[PDB]
Amino acid sequence: IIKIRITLTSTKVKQLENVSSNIVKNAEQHNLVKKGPVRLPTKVLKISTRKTPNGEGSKTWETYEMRIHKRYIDLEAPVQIVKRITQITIEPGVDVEVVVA
Amino acid sequence: SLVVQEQGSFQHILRLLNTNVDGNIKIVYALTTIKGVGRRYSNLVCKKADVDLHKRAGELTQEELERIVQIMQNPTHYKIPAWFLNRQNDITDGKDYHTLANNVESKLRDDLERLKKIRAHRGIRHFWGLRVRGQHTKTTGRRRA
Amino acid sequence: AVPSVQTFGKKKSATAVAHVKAGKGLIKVNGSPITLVEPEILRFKVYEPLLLVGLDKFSNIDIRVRVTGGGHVSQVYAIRQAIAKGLVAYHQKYVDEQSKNELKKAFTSYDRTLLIADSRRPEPKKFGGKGARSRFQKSYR
Amino acid sequence: FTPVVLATPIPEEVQQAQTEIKLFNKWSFEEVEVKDASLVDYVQVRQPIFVAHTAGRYANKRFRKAQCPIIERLTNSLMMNGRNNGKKLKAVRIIKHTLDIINVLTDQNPIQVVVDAITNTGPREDTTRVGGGGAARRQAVDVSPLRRVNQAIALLTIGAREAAFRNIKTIAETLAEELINAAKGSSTSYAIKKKDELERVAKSNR
Amino acid sequence: GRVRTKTVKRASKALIERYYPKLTLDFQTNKRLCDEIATIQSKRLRNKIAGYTTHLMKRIQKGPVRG
Amino acid sequence: PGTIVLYAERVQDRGLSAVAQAESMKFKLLNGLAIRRAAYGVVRYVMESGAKGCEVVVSGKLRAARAKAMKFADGFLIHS
Amino acid sequence: QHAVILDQEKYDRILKEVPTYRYVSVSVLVDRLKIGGSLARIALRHLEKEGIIKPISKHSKQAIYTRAT
Amino acid sequence: GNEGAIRDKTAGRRNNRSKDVTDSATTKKSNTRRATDRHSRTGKTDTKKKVNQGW
Amino acid sequence: TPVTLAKVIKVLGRTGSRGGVTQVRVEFLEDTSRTIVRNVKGPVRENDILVLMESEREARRLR
Amino acid sequence: PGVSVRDVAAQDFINAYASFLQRQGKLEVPGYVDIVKTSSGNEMPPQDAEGWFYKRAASVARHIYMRKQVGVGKLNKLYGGAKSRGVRPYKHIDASGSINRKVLQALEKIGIVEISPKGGRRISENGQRDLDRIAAQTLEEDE
RNA sequence: UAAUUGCGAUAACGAACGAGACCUUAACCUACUAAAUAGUGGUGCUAGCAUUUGCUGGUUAUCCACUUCUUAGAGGGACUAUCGGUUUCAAGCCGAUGGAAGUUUGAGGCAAUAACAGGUCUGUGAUGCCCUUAGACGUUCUGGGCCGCACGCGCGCUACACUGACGGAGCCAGCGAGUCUAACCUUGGCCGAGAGGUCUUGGUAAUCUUGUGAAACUCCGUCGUGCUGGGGAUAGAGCAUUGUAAUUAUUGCUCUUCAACGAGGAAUUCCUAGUAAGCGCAAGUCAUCAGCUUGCGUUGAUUACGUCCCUGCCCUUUGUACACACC
Ligand SMILES: [Zn+2]
Repeated sequence: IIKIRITLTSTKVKQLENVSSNIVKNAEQHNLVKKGPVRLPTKVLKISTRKTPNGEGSKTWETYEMRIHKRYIDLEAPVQIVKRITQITIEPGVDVEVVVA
Repeated sequence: SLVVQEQGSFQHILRLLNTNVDGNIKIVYALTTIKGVGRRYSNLVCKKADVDLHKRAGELTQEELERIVQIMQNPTHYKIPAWFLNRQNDITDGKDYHTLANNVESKLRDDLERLKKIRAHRGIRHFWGLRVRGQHTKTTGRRRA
Repeated sequence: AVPSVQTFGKKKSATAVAHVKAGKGLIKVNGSPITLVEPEILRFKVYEPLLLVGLDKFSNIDIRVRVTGGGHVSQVYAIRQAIAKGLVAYHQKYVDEQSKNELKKAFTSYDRTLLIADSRRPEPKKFGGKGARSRFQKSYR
Repeated sequence: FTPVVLATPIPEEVQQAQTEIKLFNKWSFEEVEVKDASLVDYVQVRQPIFVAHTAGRYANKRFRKAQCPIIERLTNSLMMNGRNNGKKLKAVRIIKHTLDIINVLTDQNPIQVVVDAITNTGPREDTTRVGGGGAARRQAVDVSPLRRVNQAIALLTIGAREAAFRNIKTIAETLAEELINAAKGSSTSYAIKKKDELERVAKSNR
Repeated sequence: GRVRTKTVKRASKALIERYYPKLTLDFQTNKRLCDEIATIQSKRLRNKIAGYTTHLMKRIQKGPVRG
Repeated sequence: PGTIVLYAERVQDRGLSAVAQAESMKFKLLNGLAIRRAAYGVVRYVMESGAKGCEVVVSGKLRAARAKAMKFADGFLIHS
Repeated sequence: QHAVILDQEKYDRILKEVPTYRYVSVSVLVDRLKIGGSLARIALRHLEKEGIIKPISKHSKQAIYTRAT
Repeated sequence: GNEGAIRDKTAGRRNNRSKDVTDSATTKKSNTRRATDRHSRTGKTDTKKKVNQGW
Repeated sequence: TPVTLAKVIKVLGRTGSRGGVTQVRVEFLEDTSRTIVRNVKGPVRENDILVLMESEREARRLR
Repeated sequence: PGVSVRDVAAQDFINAYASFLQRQGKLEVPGYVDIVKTSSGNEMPPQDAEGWFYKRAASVARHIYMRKQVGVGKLNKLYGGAKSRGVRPYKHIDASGSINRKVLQALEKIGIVEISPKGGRRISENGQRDLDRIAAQTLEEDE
């Protein structure tokens, strides 16, 4: 019966949301405390650069944005139940890291 | 409360170290009007020579004026730090000086002449009269007169 | 016990959280009495809901305000909005509707909106100029 | 007067004065009437104000600036030139000082002297431009009351500025003496000199 | 300014033409009706449809339209 | 070794793939088909395979020194 | 150029032009009699220490004073 | 080099200011190849069958 | 001096080559039926009181 | 009926506590109190030479009371100013770390501040006690 | 109408692209879900003053409860809403009231037919052809230059001061960024006027730097209209950091030197509300160097809700011997 932390992050919002729904779902048929997920502020990777490949024309700029979304859920679970969750729940793009402490 | 009731010994423009010192301005800025010496060293000289900071140049008469002048000619003996003077580790002696009213121009021209005689690029630039610090003369420096 | 309520006030970036409870009747900002806020000219501006309402309505409440963000004018406006909202929320939840409605009448009669945040927000800056609408000077020659 | 003393002090001076009447700092916003017609509904003195610092939206629609009370307009016209484009807390301090100098120069109400100054320096007949092939002739034209009030305030503050750029006299003293002369037009105020040259050139060009 | 476009005008005229008895004179009810009897894909567009529908219904109950 | 594994797929709806169309026209132009010929081949192939709009903008110099760009459009294309 | 040191003729003047006008300030003193500012401020401090003038308000930029009654 | 540079009587800001200024400093431009750009400069006229046999 | 207090009824239109001189319909607060056109420099609504020193100009479009 | 430094005004308290610390005087100021400019962002040394360090001491004491734990870097950031870099625009440069650390350790050898865990210095029981007593005498200074 | 935006008139009737719609963001939510990586209240222990119960604190897990304030998933909310007036009585516009919001709700992203002999061969192992290809026009090492100065032009920064400068005191943001098979952001302590240096500490980051305790700003003092304590340009000496290397000052700090400018001619730029303007901060290139640019926040106004007078662009009607299209 080990108390672990499970942090997920991605750039794809709805894929991340259904991953989190799957995690809270399976925790809730096998209840541990309740542990609803907590929402970090979204990190906006801004990259600003020139439109023009050369240095001619009207000086116009661009701002590309990456959005990083990150959530965490705590689980207090045996070993086989931890392994079943962290190996069954898997989707592309969403990087999930599981830590013991 | 600092009204001064003195009548006769207030004096007009006075003399200290080959300079016309204004007699109706504050003592720190009259020392600033003395050449070779600026505001912060003037204030330190007044505070340290125990001269009354609050008032102009009419009193702060002779005996503190010679205390003032001796503290300028030999700052180093009385706990003025070495970094507070204008010239240190000088040229051929290494002991720390402060140049005053005429010695400042005499000795700035002297070390300019020193580097001119060592035939430095700084010397050639000063001889030509162009900008001796690294500066762009392409666009500025017009109308030297 | 402790019949308390929590309200807020929002200027451009200042948030002021005001805790209003039923006690002896004191009024305080950031652990200090409000007669000690330092713009020293907007002392009347923090006095505004006090002197609109009346001291007897303030004579039985303790309001404590915690203050974050924004410049000093943003602080004083967030305080004023937060304590006016605290008065109207306490009077809504504990006392009579004519009392709160007459106070709303006074507030909207004198109002610099007094209870609702200014929707004015700083628009983002565009390229080609150092301001939101101003652009760099051109020469043509 | 029924003061209520709390743990926090809330001093009795502001207690009594601003519980009894919504003043200025300490100045009555009643008993003030616009001495002349043609300027009512625009010079807003019917609603009292404690301090001219208000976050009021005035430039959205047509004439919410005409709805705005006049003392804030005096501050926001004192706000000009690039040295102090921004410092209206300080401008409010200046305006309070001007009102005090008004009180010491004359016992009457400082908002009333402001009203009298605007009334006596609103320019009654301006002159507009016409194409007019040749010398580009101009033609006289009367002025809407809000433009009257606006140009009046502009003349007040520009006269104070030009008379107090490089002088020992402060902005508060200069604006106060300009306000006194504009209340009693004595052919000394910059605002009424500008008004008089406007009427003279318009009467000549009509 | 606030000129309504061909999309909202065309949809509002078709809806008012074929659904006159069920429509009401209020915006809230009418926009719920538009939600149910139209498979519209945009929320702000839905509100615009309902607003022009309500205005045209006001004009219908006041008098005849030439449209 | 063993931490990455490749896999393959036929691409369902192979007709409505823009990179596939560009690759096919690279192939036909390398074969030496006429520009007009082959480009109409792709536009009609896309429209028959079942898209809602298609366009090709072959652009460059072909036989003259001057370079033009003739646009073969068929179907319905949003642009904003 | 002005006079910044009270030579007692400016002193017994300012003692007899306290009642001549109403509005006392630094610039008012400077224009009414030629005193170089700082001495006028010292005179204001002396006169508020013992007031034949009363304060309407004090400010580090400007001080507004009226006669005693 | 060094001694010649310091002993050259020609060099100096004062001598440069003594000399006058030419008009090429205040001339503006010669934009001939932007004034005439529609007209072909290669001279290679594009011909009908090249266009047809190509595009 | 014959100062005249006027009262606008309707606005006629924004004449002026640059487009600032508004034409309005002034009554003169003494006779309901005595009215005339006026050219005004500033911005104008209904129900405001203007002032005239010459009430006999009767002007028209400015070029 | 309840006294705190929050309940007393800033300027009058800071002046009264400066005068109080002048009247005791056990501060052991460093020797270079007249040379310094209190920051590299200044150009003139302080005017009131006889009490500028003690006004600084009163200021630091009030800051330590109002906050949990701050250090010399935070004090330099607070008492820094705008540096006039000539023709270049102004910039925020921190204050004089030497005189800030000297006033911190002067208050420490008085016994007003102490070393707190996780770094920094925090207020002491007797420092807060005498600060509250002076906050009192400033509250009941009314005639 | 912002709009070929829509009414209407009507040999046209229906449509499609562009506009709009759409998306992203800033506004509102006491409504759901939450949260020791965010706060709040209370219960312990403890400090002080008053002790008359209180106020101010601390307290990494002493525990409980909550989500108003922080975050954002699902949603809602505004649609010129209601009324009055005008209009072809329509499209719409003006005002009032309500509401967080009545400027296309503010601001962007993408943006049709097309062209231009517009710019880039110096971004590309994208490139045809040409030139060169070993005394190389390839690559690599050393040094210099790109910064050189009689002068002309363009973008900016500091200023010409008291609506200020100088010294203390008060304290107030937001956008972000930050190190593994290496040397990032640096807290705290200690030395030093300062710049900076040494011991460590924390952070792969809502955890720490950091509440980025920023500047402008407020109060109290000094200065008193003087080329002045405005201004800090030129200029000399020393102390440090970065880097193999600072000389042609890299940059920072200290002292000294104290120029011109007293508001700017002809002209001309930008701008309609959290706007101009003032004021700073972060990121980019970075070992170092920001007077630049991109974003953000603080303080925050005047005047107008029009017109074709000027200047550009569009459409229509006209004229054409032009169609490579007035080059
Ligand atoms: Zn590539």
